[PDB]
Amino acid sequence: ELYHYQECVRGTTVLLKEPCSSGTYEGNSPFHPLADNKFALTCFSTQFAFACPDGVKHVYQLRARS
Repeated sequence: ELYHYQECVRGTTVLLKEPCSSGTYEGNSPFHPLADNKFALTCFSTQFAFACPDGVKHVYQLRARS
């Protein structure tokens, strides 16, 4: 269960690398995949998760600042 943390500016987009190829995503907003195995999303204080095939649950938490 590898945790993540990051601070972003409110409104601005945030692109991040996928912790695994496929896996299953679970968050409070739709999953926006892009090329080169990346996913983007809007900045807002929140937490989501990825379940990867290797058995590692990648938890993500974003903190929004103005």
